[PDB]
Amino acid sequence: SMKIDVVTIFPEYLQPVRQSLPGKAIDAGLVDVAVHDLRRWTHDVHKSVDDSPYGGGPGMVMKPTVWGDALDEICTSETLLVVPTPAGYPFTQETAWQWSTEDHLVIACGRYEGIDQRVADDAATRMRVREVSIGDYVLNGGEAAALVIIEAVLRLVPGVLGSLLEGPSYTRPPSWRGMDVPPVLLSGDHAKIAAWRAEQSRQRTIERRPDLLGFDS
Amino acid sequence: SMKIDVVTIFPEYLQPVRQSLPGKAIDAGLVDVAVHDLRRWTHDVHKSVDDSPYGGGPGMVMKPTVWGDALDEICTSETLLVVPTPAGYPFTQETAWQWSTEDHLVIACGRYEGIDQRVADDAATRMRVREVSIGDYVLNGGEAAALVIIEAVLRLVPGVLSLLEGPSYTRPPSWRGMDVPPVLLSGDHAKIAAWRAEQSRQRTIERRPDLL
Ligand SMILES: Nc1cc(-c2cccs2)n[nH]1
Ligand SMILES: Nc1cc(-c2cccs2)n[nH]1
Repeated sequence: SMKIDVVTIFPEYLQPVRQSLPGKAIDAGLVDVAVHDLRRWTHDVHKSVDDSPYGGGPGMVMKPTVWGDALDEICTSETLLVVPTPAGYPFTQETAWQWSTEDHLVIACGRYEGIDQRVADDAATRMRVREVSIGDYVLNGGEAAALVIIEAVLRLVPGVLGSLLEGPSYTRPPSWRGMDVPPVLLSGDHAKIAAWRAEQSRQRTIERRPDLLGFDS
Repeated sequence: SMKIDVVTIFPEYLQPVRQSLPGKAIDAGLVDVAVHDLRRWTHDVHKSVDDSPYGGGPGMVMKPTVWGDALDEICTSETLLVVPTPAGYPFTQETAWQWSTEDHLVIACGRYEGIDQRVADDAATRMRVREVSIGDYVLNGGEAAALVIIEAVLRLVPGVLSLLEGPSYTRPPSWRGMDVPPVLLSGDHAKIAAWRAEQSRQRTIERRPDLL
């Protein structure tokens, strides 16, 4: 059993976690996902979670005080605190395997132009903290990244069932709009099919992801 | 104006991003995001969307006859067909910028084992098709990837939504024994810029040496 807490100023945005694979994991009791409104830990009437940056620059920064109070309540020393950010360490399949073994993930979703760095620095004095990027593009907030991380991790947890690129796949009918399934796939020859598939995999990889094979671009 | 159509067997997945669109943008007709249940285009009483893979193996492959009908109805010659797949070309910020000026994106969400490759191959004879990955990890389905692509693209459309950035700070100046770096309070803005550049350099070396 795993616990995932998500902290966000847009809790309704995390509703998709109830769909598809994460939803099935929740229904099967293999994970408990709880979503928390960060504004619950404010004390002013405006419920302000952001302020202008020290040193200048555009936009706003999330205040450390509100985050600190929230994480104080939700986290323990055993918690793995996950903070999505474009400036993070890369989240990869290896990360997903690693986090699939964790008892408690807390995902802190940032908005505006980022979270005051002292939040992560303070948390690291009590627990493990991982600032991570899910890809080289910029989101509007950490919530979509949270959904990506949760799905990539949960599909690996024991009980939710259990390199190179996969090549093309096909199913019935064997001919469609004048396009035929590769004959080898219809031949029933396991060795020849395995060989064709291995080849298609390496060919797609050099075209789409040459970096995976140690080439430029 | 941009139109985005998403096709999925989990249409409820995309409802929060639809609701997040500012009313002013919709009213001005700058953006429209529509979601379609793939099962609308199934042929049988069981509403089948997938079938066993040719050549054997685990899992299921999504049916070309169903996807073919759905894309026939939804796409036009002007469409950029986006197909999230773990085996895709990398989706990056450059991609997001390119797609932000498109008139019509259609995103086909499928299971990770794939859509029959003839769907993309056939579509590519009539429109532009882009098979893309959003990172080096595997999801079970394309819906989360669709959410990421929609967000990254629409925040670059006006009025809708190198080195790493270094740390940011705001009030209070001291918190839990940690002070904001005094240089940021110095009023020496050339020095602040130099300090930030060094912070960015160090952070990039530590977290993303690949970028250097
Ligand atoms: N990889 C990545 C993370 C993010 C964000 C996290 C929080 C706000 S934006 N964008 N792209
Ligand atoms: N980067 C990436 C894409 C995916 C998908 C899985 C299923 C459809 S798209 N996983 N990882």
